[PDB]
Amino acid sequence: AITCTACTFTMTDAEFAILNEGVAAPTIDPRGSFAGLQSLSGAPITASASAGTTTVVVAASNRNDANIRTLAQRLRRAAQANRITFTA
Amino acid sequence: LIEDLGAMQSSYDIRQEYTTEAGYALSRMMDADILGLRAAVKGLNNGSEI
Amino acid sequence: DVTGKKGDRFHIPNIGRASVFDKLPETPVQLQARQESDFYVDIDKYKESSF
Amino acid sequence: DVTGKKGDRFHIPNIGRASVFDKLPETPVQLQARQESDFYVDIDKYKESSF
Amino acid sequence: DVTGKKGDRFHIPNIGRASVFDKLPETPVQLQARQESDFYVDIDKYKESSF
Amino acid sequence: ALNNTTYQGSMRGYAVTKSRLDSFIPEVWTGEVLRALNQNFVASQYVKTL
Repeated sequence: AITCTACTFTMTDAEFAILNEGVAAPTIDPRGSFAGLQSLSGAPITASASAGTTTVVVAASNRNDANIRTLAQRLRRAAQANRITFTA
Repeated sequence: LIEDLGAMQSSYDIRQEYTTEAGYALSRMMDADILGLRAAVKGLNNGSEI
Repeated sequence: DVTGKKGDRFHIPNIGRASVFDKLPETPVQLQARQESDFYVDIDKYKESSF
Repeated sequence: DVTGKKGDRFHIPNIGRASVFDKLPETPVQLQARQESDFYVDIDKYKESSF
Repeated sequence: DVTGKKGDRFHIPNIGRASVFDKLPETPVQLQARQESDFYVDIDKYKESSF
Repeated sequence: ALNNTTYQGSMRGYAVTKSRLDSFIPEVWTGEVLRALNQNFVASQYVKTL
């Protein structure tokens, strides 16, 4: 009965566009770093924009350990490759 | 185009997979273009459509 | 079989499908890159029968 | 064919099926033992026709 | 030196300090187990000088 | 039954289980790849090829 209730990451629009291959918040570019997550029910990763801030979360029924680990790994790799700071 | 960094860090032969997939995609494109002539057959209007 | 392999999780990357584009005169080719997924399998069942 | 045998009861033990249990951390294996029943058959019919 | 090694991240497990007990007569030994951390180092700097 | 609690046991302390060896158990990339299924490509054989 172990569940993950929140896996949320916060970014700015510029950095998200850098890591989404220049595509804006609402959709996920297939060539970007947010594509390839395993889909248990629909889109595993969703992104929203508000006041210049982009929120990237794992979907409600896709929050298994593998998706969380892959998202964290891809965020770290993209930040290091693109000289972005992954603050704790 | 395959970067040197990803090629040396990866434990797989990225170039071979990409080359094989490129060949497969080209064959698929040839056959899809051949099968797209059904539209031309439909456009003849000589009674070849059922 | 992974008898003797040191590890509990095993990964097998997925291979996608490439694109085909028209080659126009005096225009460079278009390079494709795909973000691939992976498959993972764990060692999670350890069963015993003893007497 | 017990024409050459001497007893009146004949016993055949039954064997059940073993169980499979998950081996949990820091827990000893569960030892399994079954108290089995036996199938016994008698020589109880002695029939005759006389004239 | 991981020039002949593949992967971006490299792991080095940490080893803790063990305890020494007295081994009293007619008393079994105390078994010890520790949850150890790990040290991860990433390959992240790619520098170039061209002419 | 082996449920008598009047005898002295021989296990004390903690055991080194595979949940305490988390930092020591790695993830393995065996070198095998999962490739998508190939389609049947028969279209250039039923046309007049020059």
